[PDB]
Amino acid sequence: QLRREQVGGTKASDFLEWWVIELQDCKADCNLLPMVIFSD
Amino acid sequence: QLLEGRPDQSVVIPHLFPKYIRAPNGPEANPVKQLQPDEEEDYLGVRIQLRREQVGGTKASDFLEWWVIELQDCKADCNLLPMVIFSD
Amino acid sequence: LIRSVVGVVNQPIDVTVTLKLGGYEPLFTMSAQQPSIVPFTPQAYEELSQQFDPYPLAMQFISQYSPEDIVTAQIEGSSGALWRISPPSRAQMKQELYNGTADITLRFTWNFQRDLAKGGTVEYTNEKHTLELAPNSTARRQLA
Amino acid sequence: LIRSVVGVVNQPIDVTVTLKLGGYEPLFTMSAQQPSIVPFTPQAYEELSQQFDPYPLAMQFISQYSPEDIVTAQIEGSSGALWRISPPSRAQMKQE
Repeated sequence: QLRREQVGGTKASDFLEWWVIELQDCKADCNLLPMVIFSD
Repeated sequence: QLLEGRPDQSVVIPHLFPKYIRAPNGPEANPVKQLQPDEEEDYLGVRIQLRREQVGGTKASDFLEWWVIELQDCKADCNLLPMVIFSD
Repeated sequence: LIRSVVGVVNQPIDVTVTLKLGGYEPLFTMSAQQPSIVPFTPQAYEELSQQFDPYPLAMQFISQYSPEDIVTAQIEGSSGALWRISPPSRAQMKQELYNGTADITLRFTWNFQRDLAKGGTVEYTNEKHTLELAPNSTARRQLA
Repeated sequence: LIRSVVGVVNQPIDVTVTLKLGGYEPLFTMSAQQPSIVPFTPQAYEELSQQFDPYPLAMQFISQYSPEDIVTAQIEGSSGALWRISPPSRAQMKQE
């Protein structure tokens, strides 16, 4: 997800872009990704 | 208030910064217990400063923000923080 | 006795993930620090157990790695920082994605930073996940 | 002889500090490189000595770590880089 941000191509550069990830199958925890790790 | 937008104003950071620190060959590098017996009481403090920068909420996004640290008790070296480290 | 060893678990204090496209710049990168790193309580360990209860391999593999040996990072998907992009890079991104019928791949990578008091030998273990995409396909089109 | 060891000091070439709030992003981070890393001269070691001279523990602890064994980093407080903040993160900062 690329959320644009007005400030003040050139208009595209105006918006601030930042990649945002969301679970493909997400219901309520859309702003958080649980990733299980096995600490040996 | 700092992160919001307003004229220059400092924060409340109550001396969390220990002056004298020790760097053993050990996995990490601890502060010095003897020089800081009081721990946080003997630690030094700083203030966050957010200097805005006009370009061209949205006006807040317009200004460029960057955290600036400065000694709580600073006289002339305000733009520099000497931190003692012990290279073992 | 010199051969007896206690199975002291080494739980990574920090974790980092990054999402990079092409050889140009990382698009995204997070680091769940302490509170987004939940070690499993025993109860979560049984939960993992019954969820994969029919499968025997899963049971033995869980039965080996104790609840303290398995943790979960709650990486904040949306809590990013600004993704700066040099406009030259941006333009070449767009031009190649639109007409350049080449093959461009992501460089998605995970690093685990260990306690370094709990040992762990190398404490920055990481693995890369590079998977090529398809030109003239809706994936590249939607990315563009 | 196999047990004799010279106390060769190991002085860190580089130092880094960071200031981060929450689990969202670092607000500030600095790295004094060579010229902001001042190793102590014997005179500076002496100065550290008289400043904490009444305290015995400080005296022994300094007496162990030679002037070459103790350095100071002059981290530039104000000379930072732009602190980028994804506006979602900023808004949630402010609201919380």
